Amino acid sequence: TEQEDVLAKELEDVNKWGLHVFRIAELSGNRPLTVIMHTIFQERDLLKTFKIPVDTLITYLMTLEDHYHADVAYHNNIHAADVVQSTHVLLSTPALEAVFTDLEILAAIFASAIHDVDHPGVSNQFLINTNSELALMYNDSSVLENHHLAVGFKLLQEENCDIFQNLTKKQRQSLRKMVIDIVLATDMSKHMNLLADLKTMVETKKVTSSGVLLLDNYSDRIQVLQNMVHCADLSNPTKPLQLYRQWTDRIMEEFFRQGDRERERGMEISPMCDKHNASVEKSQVGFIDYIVHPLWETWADLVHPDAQDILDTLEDNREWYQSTIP
Amino acid sequence: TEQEDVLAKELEDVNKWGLHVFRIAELSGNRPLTVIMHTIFQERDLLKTFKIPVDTLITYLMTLEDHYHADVAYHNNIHAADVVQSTHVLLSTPALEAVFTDLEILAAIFASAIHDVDHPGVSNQFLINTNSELALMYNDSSVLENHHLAVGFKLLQEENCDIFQNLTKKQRQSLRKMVIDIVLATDMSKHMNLLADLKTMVETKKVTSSGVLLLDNYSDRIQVLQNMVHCADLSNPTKPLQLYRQWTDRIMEEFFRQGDRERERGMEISPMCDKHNASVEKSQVGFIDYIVHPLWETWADLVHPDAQDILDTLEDNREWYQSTIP
Ligand SMILES: CCc1oc2ccccc2c1C(=O)c1cc(Br)c(O)c(Br)c1
Ligand SMILES: CCc1oc2ccccc2c1C(=O)c1cc(Br)c(O)c(Br)c1
Ligand SMILES: [Mg+2]
Ligand SMILES: [Mg+2]
Ligand SMILES: [Zn+2]
Ligand SMILES: [Zn+2]
Repeated sequence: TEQEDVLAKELEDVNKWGLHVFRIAELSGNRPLTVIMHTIFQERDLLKTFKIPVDTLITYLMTLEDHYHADVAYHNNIHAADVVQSTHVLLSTPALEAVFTDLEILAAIFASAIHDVDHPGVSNQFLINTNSELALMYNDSSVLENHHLAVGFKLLQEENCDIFQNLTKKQRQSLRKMVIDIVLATDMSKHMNLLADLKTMVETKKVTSSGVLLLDNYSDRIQVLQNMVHCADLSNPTKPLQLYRQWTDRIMEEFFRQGDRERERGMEISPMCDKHNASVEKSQVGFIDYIVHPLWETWADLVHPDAQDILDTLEDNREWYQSTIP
Repeated sequence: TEQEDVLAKELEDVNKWGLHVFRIAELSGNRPLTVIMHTIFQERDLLKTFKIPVDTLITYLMTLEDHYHADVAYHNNIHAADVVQSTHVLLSTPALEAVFTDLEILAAIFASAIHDVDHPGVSNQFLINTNSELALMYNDSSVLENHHLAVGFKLLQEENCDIFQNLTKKQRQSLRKMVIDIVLATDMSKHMNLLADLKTMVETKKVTSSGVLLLDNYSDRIQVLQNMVHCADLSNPTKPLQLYRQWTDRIMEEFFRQGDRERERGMEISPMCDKHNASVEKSQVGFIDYIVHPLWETWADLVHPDAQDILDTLEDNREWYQSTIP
């Protein structure tokens, strides 16, 4: 039973950027989402604040984890655990201390946990172009993200899975709306608009006397939580390289498998999905330069200087992937 | 068998506001959606422009009509026909003569036919507040309208129902996007924004010297079609009084039935849904004053003055309903 002692020792880094999430996945018996969510809920005293029975929390978490696909290389329960833990660290940043309520914290962590549930390993555009049942259900609009939300909420109805059973009716209504707004913002088709609003908030930033962010309306509060979970979703290149490279190996396997399906169907191969003509290194550099660095540099400005070490690791990782090209 | 010749002479005025849809409904064996769509398809020469096997048109329209509930007093197949024919007439507006292409004409017409399919007779807010499966599926966002679209498209996958089988893949993709954008605009939560975009467009109206409208970008074009089918959706108070009064008796039955369900479940009663405290007549005047007339007067200005007759009839029916108030 000393393996549980090793897992508990690793869980002490749950407040740290760069958690060994793949080792925790191994040490916990492929339950990184459950043990990391449980650990975070204890750390933030969320089981007592919202009167969540321990058995119900574990039962939902194991059920939610179950509905991530173990046979998809990237969008699986490890990624969900990683986004959960990354959002947890971002919530603890000094520029946001006491800024969000316990319900908003609960919503952002819950949203992170469910944000990719039941992901089949193919993109929205693939599901649209192949006339999938999901794209038909959701009228080609945020197809996956609507599905993730629907599954995440529906699993609360399985027996002893309603972790929100002791929230008031107004608490559940408020949380549900916030979770929906947050997970829908993980659709990359919303990235440019989400970042434009984040830049506007940085340019017009307001700070209280305590030194923390001033967010006095739902629109600004939910936009920060949306971008926070979005940043955590796109946090792989900001992590220590040995973690970043495994995430890159995993997403490229998922892309190549999609491209092979686009080839078996006589379709145009999606960018970076043709394993016969893809540059993994050049795609990561372009992903950082055009998407990840603009986002994280903007977030770093919002919480300046709390995120400087994360931004430094991103720029180091970009310099490294660049060096592998020549 | 004398009804078919009776059914024939009513359809002759399919190009006129005030079609005897209820007579057409009864004269057709409760199949007004089928016979009104077909008559309009022949009038606008749509079966030849898009190569649609007329037998496939009938098989889908009957399948589509069957998925409208027979036990709902308003949101059924008769409403679906009336919106179709009203949209058809708004398309023949002189200031909009050939402004929209053939595919954009087919888009607004097909969208009208499916825009309320499988409606359960209760509102989005009822479905949301009762934790319905529909609201769970669609994350409380345009619940009914997303469903209408999903059903209307799903039925095309039935035997000999793909009425768009001979459209090019680009035509089908363009038709799908416009149908979605149009039916989603029938959600009343989008009314004010839709009206506002109609307000700003009026202030920036650019026309010929024969007066007709000039729409260049897709955004301006789709907004006109959205506000058009929305205008047809809310065209009851602009019809002849005998038609308007029948639609009012039906929608108030549907409202009262929802309010009774809101009571036997113990929830707050939606406005105008409490039969023990409803003023049907006052509700109609207020519905015209705050929703129907501001929409149709903004529409009239954009089409100055081809909608003066519709605007006059609406003001007449508003005056009559007001007179019914003691
Ligand atoms: C669309 C542009 C883009 O190009 C890449 C190349 C490598 C890795 C990620 C990306 C990427 C993303 O923004 C992205 C974001 C999310 Br969220 C995903 O779930 C996936 Br999949 C991809
Ligand atoms: C929300 C205010 C309102 O009050 C009314 C009173 C009588 C009739 C219609 C309405 C009405 C609508 O806007 C409306 C619009 C559509 Br579309 C419907 O499918 C239904 Br149902 C109602
Ligand atoms: Mg996702
Ligand atoms: Mg409707
Ligand atoms: Zn993700
Ligand atoms: Zn309608």
